[PDB]
Amino acid sequence: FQWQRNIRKVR
Ligand SMILES: *C(=O)CCCCCCCCCCC
Repeated sequence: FQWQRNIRKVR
C-alpha cells in the first residue's frame, strides 16, 4: 500500500 517489492528491510 505504502511500499513496492521489499516488506522486511534486510536485503
Ligand atoms: C502496496 O502497494 C504494496 C503491494 C501490495 C500488493 C498486494 C496485492 C495486490 C492485488 C490484490 C488483488 C485482489
